[PDB]
Amino acid sequence: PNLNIVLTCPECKVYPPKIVERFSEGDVVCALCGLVLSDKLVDNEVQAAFAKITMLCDAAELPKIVKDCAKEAYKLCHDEKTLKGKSMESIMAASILIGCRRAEVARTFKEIQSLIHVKTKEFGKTLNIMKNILRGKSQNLTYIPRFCSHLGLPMQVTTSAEYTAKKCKEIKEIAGKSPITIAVVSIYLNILLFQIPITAAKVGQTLQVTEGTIKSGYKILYEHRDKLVDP
Amino acid sequence: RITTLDETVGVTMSHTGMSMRSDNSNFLKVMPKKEIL
Amino acid sequence: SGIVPTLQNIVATVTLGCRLDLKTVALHARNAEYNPKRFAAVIMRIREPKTTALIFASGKMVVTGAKSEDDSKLASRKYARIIQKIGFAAKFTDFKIQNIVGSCDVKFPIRLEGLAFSHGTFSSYEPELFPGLIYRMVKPKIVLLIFVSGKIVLTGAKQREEIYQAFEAIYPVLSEFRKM
Amino acid sequence: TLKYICAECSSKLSLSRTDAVRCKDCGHRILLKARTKRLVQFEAR
Ligand SMILES: [Zn+2]
Ligand SMILES: [Zn+2]
Repeated sequence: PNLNIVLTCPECKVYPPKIVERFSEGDVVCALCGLVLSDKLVDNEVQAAFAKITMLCDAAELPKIVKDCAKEAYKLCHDEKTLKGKSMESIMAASILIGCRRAEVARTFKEIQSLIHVKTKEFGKTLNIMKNILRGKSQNLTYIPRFCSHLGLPMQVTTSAEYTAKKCKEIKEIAGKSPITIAVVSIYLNILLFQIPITAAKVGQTLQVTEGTIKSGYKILYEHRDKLVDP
Repeated sequence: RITTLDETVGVTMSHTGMSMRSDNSNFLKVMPKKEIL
Repeated sequence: SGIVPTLQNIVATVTLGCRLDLKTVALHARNAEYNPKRFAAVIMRIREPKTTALIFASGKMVVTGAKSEDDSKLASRKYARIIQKIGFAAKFTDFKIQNIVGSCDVKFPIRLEGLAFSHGTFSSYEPELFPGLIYRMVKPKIVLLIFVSGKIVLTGAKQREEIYQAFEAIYPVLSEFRKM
Repeated sequence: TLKYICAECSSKLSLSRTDAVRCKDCGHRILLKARTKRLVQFEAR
């Protein structure tokens, strides 16, 4: 009920307040008549969830920003009707993957699936409903460097792979059959361009892509070798 | 003594975090009614 | 345009009105399957129209596999006659189509990521989980599966016009997001 | 856009906003601010 205080110059009165504030003198003054306006300026469910979530993101070594985006997300979902279940494992993984997305970081469905057993398809449905709720409350490329890390590849290899991913997506032809296959194949091409051996089975194991898949991607990718060359 | 792993360090970290690799080992994986009666 | 969706599957329900002895039904039908341990219904089939029926003890029946509404009612009446012929006091009632599936080809590739970004509140696209974009239309309330190839799947319809309505409504959008 | 410099290779970048922060041609995330072009005056006193 009212209670809002406004500062106005009784001698000026011309405008609303147009003033400056002097922190050192700790006083506030009308900039016009130079009058001092003021003086002596002074200088249960949830907690359990965020606990286990905390543990999960921690083991995942995700930076606190991601952790906190997921926390925020989860609070919004919380107890709502439409969720109607999922036992608290699905929600924690969903909210996590969200906070990853929203944080511009990328994590594969498989990776989170390695931290938690969500049964997969059930996970997709929960993730979609949560996504819908966020809209109501109103991009593979990042994966490419992360994979190099796993292989410990030189920088030039990584950037080559980035050019390769953009070029491959534009040329279409299979649309990608999920991004993961394209990211790994793009690498496999780029590395085979260079002399550095990973061979094949080692990358298929290490990065968990079916060897047949990498070779299959390789043939079509090989066909378009013409236009993928950065220099 | 203690042995220092000399690798590119990327491979070791990939195995550390979420690796997209799971399982591969198992530990704590955890007469009718008339005549009948 | 010029493209009109093709109907691919029609699912219907029918009330027979009397209780059934499933072992008897399965035993007497010419084309029946019944394993109580797997599913609680006799899976009966007829050759014309080629369909499959799920027959329950309550006398309720689900008929699926038909490509037209005509074929659905026809095959349903036929299944009901079989039950009668086996000896139960069945009646063909409450025939109602519950789901209609349709599909077509727009003949050009589509940019799913652009579409998902633009029509975000109706779209769901996770290419690593499933390659098609799931579009949930408001009016009519139809679900469309959109693929990079330009092939389209429409489902959730109770009437044929809804399949036709949804495609007409989606076509301009698919055009806006074409690749060539 | 505004001109920056890499940490190590000292290459001129001039990356724009929403490019995050990284060098192109190497991974160093340390970017120098590429000294002002306009003239600065001193008194030798
Ligand atoms: Zn004043
Ligand atoms: Zn540099």
